[PDB]
Amino acid sequence: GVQVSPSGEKITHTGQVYDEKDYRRVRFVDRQKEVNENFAIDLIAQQPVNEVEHRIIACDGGGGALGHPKVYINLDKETKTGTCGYCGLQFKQHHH
Amino acid sequence: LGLREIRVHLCQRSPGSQGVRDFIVQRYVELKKAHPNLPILIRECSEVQPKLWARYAFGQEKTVSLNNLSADEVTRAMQNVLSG
Amino acid sequence: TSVKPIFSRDLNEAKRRVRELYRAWYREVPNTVHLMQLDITVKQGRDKVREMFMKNAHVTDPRVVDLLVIKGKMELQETIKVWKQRTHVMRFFHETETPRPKDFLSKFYMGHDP
Amino acid sequence: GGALFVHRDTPENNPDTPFDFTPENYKRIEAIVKNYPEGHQAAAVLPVLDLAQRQNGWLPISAMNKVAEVLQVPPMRVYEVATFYTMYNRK
Amino acid sequence: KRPTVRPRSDVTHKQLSAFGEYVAEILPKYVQQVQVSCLDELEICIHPDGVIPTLTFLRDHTNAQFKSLADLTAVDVPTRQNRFEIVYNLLSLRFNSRIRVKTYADELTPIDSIVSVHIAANWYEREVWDMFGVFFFNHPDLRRILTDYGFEGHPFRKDFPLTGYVELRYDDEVKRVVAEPVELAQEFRKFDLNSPWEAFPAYRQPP
Amino acid sequence: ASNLIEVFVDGQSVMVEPGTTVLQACEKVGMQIPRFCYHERLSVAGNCRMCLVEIEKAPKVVAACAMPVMKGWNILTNSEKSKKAREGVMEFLLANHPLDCPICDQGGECDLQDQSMMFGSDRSRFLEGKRAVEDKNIGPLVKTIMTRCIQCTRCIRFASEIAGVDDLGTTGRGNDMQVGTYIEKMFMSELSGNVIDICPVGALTSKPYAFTARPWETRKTESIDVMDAVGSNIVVSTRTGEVMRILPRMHEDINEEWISDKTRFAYDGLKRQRLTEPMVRNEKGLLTYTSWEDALSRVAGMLQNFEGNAVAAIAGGLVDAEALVALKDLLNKVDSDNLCTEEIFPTEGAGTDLRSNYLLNTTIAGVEEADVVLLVGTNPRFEAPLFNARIRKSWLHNDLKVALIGSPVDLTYRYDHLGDSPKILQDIASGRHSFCEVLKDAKKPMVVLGSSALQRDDGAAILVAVSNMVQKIRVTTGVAAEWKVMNILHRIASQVAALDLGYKPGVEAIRKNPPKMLFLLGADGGCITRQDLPKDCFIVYQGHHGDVGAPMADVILPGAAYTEKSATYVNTEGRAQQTKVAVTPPGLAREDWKIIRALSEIAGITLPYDTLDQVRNRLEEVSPNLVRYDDIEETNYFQQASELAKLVNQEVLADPLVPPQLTIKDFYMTDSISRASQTMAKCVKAVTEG
Amino acid sequence: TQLITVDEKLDITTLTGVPEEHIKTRKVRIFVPARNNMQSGVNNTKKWKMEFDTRERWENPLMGWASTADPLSNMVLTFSAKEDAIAFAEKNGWSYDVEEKKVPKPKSKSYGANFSWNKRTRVSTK
Amino acid sequence: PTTNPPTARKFIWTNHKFNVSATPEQYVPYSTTRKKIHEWVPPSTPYK
Ligand code: SF4
Ligand code: SF4
Ligand code: FES
Ligand SMILES: [Zn+2]
Repeated sequence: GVQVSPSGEKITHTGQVYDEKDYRRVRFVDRQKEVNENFAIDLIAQQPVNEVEHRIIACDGGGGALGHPKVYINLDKETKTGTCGYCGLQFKQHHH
Repeated sequence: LGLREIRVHLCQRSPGSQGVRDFIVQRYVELKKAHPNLPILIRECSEVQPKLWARYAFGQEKTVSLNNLSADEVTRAMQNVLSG
Repeated sequence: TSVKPIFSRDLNEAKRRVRELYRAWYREVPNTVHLMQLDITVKQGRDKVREMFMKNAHVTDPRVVDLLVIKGKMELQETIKVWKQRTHVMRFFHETETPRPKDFLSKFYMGHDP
Repeated sequence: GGALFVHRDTPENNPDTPFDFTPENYKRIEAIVKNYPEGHQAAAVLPVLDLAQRQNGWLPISAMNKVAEVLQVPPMRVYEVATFYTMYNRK
Repeated sequence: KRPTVRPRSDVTHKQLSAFGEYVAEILPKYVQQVQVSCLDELEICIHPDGVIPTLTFLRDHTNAQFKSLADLTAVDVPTRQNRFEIVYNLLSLRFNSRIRVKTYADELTPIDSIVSVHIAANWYEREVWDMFGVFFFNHPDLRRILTDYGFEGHPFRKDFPLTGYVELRYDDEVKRVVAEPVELAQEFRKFDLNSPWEAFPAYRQPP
Repeated sequence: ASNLIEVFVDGQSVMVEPGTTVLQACEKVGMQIPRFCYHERLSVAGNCRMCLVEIEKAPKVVAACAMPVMKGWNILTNSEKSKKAREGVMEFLLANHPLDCPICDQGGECDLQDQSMMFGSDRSRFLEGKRAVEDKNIGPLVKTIMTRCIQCTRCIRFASEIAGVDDLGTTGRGNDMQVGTYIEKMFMSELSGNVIDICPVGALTSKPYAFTARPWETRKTESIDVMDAVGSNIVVSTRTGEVMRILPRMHEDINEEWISDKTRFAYDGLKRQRLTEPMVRNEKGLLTYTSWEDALSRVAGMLQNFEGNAVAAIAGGLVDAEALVALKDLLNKVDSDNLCTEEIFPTEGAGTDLRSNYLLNTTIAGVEEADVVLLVGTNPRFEAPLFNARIRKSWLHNDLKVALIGSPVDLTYRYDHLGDSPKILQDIASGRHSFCEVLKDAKKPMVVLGSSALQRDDGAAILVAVSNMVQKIRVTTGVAAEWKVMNILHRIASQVAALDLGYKPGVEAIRKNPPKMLFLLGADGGCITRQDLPKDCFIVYQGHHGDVGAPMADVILPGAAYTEKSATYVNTEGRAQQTKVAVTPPGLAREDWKIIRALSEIAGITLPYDTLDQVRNRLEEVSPNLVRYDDIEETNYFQQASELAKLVNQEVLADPLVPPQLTIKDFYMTDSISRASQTMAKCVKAVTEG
Repeated sequence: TQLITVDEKLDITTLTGVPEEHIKTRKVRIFVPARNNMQSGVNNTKKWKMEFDTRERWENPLMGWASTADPLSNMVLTFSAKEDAIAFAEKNGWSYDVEEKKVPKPKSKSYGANFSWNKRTRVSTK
Repeated sequence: PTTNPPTARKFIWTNHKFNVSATPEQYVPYSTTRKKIHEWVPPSTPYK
């Protein structure tokens, strides 16, 4: 989420914020600091694991030519979950 | 005087520096026995005119060429340096 | 050691040309401080002419000298005619360029530049 | 798949799993090794490994490690063999 | 027949090669290394002492009526001792054919002008002078054409930085536009893009 | 005539030695044949089958990586059959390759991409489903993504033949062949990061450099390494004034294509615990930030009020010859000659008067000519790996026989362990040790001693005993008078330059006559300490990190690092090698010799040189071996040094001389740049855990 | 227009508009770029390069981009030989430190060595 | 959009804003990066 610093400046999803002693905060005087309140990491964490009955699943994202290149994910390690490299969707072998 | 270092420059394969190599092999041993705590540096290089740098106190250096000498001229120059 | 000459077969004729050019500039400076309404005197202009001339005093090849004279005549044309404004003329004086010192130690205090 | 070609430790299949050759298996191993030149004794890997399989019925990681220790071979040179040949039962 | 490759006709190659032999044996005193390309284009390289004779012959001669000077360029190749490769692209309306004549120059090795032949070359030679530093002879008015009125340097030389050495701004103190040494907020990013694998074995340079 | 044979490459003829391969000949005429499995330093393997060419009047195609060249063979590199073979192999390689290029750190520098664009087709007729492989986890340095392995076996052959681990292989067969280990096992050797360099397809990548850049962005600066004293050649990739990684260079004499993990992964320390501003003590005795003028004025005052034998300097290991010579000139102009190092070399005897006594006279490439090698008090593995790698290469190809007087270690190769105590030296010399038989029947032996052995009190005794042994060796075997048997291996970069400059090695003179104004240049090892020096001793510390010497300082002059300056560093052989500037120092940090010249000018002193060429002319004056870059100067005065050193009445202590780096957990953190690296800490935490 | 006796070393500084700074205080580097070990291609190790000394790069406070006061920060020239580059440098008035070309040494290679009766070339990884 | 409406997505805004130049609630640019190089933290104790 958008947490603030001891100076009140908001910490972006990059972990960036100016130190209290930094002079570069005048640019935000009588103005605002533009941040994106929808952190993609928390969002993609809020999504569930898509189970599958096949040991090797593909992921194009969604929409076909509107998603990402089709990659194939192995799901042998039953403790871990396979994560697409383009999107962050997780997949798990249903029958292990 | 205030002598601190003697550093000898010469070549490994060249005539001009032939006097310094003979001098070394024959007398550097005895001379470094006589003066044990005095640096006597030999930094032989390639295609370098041979020289003898004697640097005295308060960073003041001398230089006397040794191109195309014998070992005896070298000995005399070195002892002249030592004595002063 | 054998090459083709541009104009001068020796440095003396190139020096003759250089002197002609110096005369032209020395005679022109007043007319262009009058016309361009420059806020400098006539002595500053001629000192600047002499300085820009000495800037290339070290040359010994007559071809470099001939090309420098050609460039100087080009500039003198651009100036005799008012093709260039007071801006380009006062560019020579560098009234705003903070003068970097030649003291090793100041160059050391400000920056890593040698 | 079923033939994974990887090994993730478990209580049944770990290095501490209790494998060891019998005093008869050791003499059979000595003979086998003797069937090859003196400098080349890393060629008994296959027969010694199938022997261990016969004694134990199957092949746990400790079995391969002990085969290596006996023949003084790297255990990966035995993992490769076991995975490559199908007669070797790793479950 | 193949739809992606480009249809190639040898007839133009032959025509241009024959005309190149013509030019070479009619101007031996100047001609060097005539050559024709896979794409049908004739290139006649010469000694700069031959500029005016060659161009006048190609303009006035009957079997060669190249009387329109399309372009006039230069090419900096710092490797060779004579860097600048001056190029004369020409056109014959009578034969619907083109041709290219090339010379070589240096910082201190000027050549002759052809305004006596093609008046179109006044500004092109002024451009060559302003951009590369090549000086021409017997030019009516040889000055700068494209650069600023007090510009030092010849920017198309490979040794000249893309961004130059100075930079302009307005100073209220003097109330004028002044020139200060360059200083950028974002430095141009040099991308090394050449693939390390030979791409065209027909142009391989033997060691 | 000398067994050469004539062969053609598209008509062009070339004469090649027998055993030469088609690939080497096509190279000898400037043609580079495609490759995915041949690497020029690894056993041949005809796996990728991408090297396929046709031979004139021959039906099928041969593997140019493995087929030796026969007389009169004409090799058609650009014929239809060769092209179609390449296209087929590319179809096959890319059939199961994942669409990962835009998340693959190898993008832009992938051999698969370039070879597909230059030798393969532009289409895919694969209408099936690819495969996938569960990624391994072999440590914190190498990231494994094995859907991208093209099973070239380079990693395996490198681990086995060059590193000596033999823990990587191929599990399974067929299309489901899984390169890697069969069990979870960290592949943490000291030559592990090179598997990244030889994996062409991004399966193996640097975890630090992960995602941080792309090759076209980087600007490549050719420099050298300083963590060791080998002088490994490296390329420093930068991206908008920031070091992105360290990548090796090629030098067949030193570091053919390899570098240690400490060298390529400890660049993360240059981004941490850095001195960016001159500091000085306040009235309370705390370190505060101030200017250059103020600190240099303080130091110049203190220097003005002191003279010889009360001033002293100390170098640390990451120092450059320019700073050393400048500080020496300064101290000399204030009459001091107590210039010392932190590393202990014995001056007993000839000392630094002769380079033969503190160099690797049998240069690194000399291990390839040798027949016997004897290691004394060294673990060259953790102390100078590339040297150990060369010894292993010889042990492999030239059947080299190694021996070691020291504590038993692995070395990645097998060796004859004689003993531990240094009394084995007298027994090897006087002719009573078993090894004497080998030694007598040998033709080209070379002994190599470790500075580590010279740190203990008996360094001079070990040295004189080794001299005796070497002399008797030369006498018995019958060496050719151009073969150098006695060598010394250093683990500290600046040492050889300091000794060539006249520095008196070791800090003994300081302890003897302690100073009142100590200079502390790069020294962060902790040899001296205020408990050993007068009270109120003015200490000024130069450097680039704040590890050890800065906390104990009264002034701090922030210097530059090796990626931040141009500098001459000399290696164990005497090969002067120059660093180049990839980045500028941070904040108000500066070149060291620059700092010292400004210090002098502020004082009444003034050194003559205002530039770097002048400093290097001074170097030429003092020692002209420091300017002959990339060159090694022969030195042939060992006989005299031995005659001289046969006259010291010291004996060894019989204590078993053991090296300080006994395992790899004692290898990743040895200097400040390494101790300030989070990556080397990750490495230690991986190795100690398991 | 016959020939002329110059008899001196070439000097082009005065015709290039290059400031005294970037002629006196510049050290050129002449070298053959080293092969990138991430790749086995050897086609960029053929032509000689000319590269200038690196100078400061400071973050821009506004965005955080890299700034310079060095026009020649990205100057790269390509030559076919070493003498050509040295001549260009001398001509333009620069100081240069040359670096010889590094060619790999020819290497004996045999696929049988991997299979030996008595040597250590015998590999265990086929 | 009253007949063919857009697709619903969480992250999409529910209140459109106009051009907010020369106001507060405008855009000011800044570095989204953290510090690259870290300085040495001097100790709080003196050498005595
Ligand atoms: S992991 Fe890389 S180096 Fe190893 S076999 Fe696969 S492609 Fe080759
Ligand atoms: S290894 Fe090469 S081809 Fe494969 S994903 Fe990476 S960049 Fe693309
Ligand atoms: S290069 Fe020959 S099979 Fe790989
Ligand atoms: Zn996806």
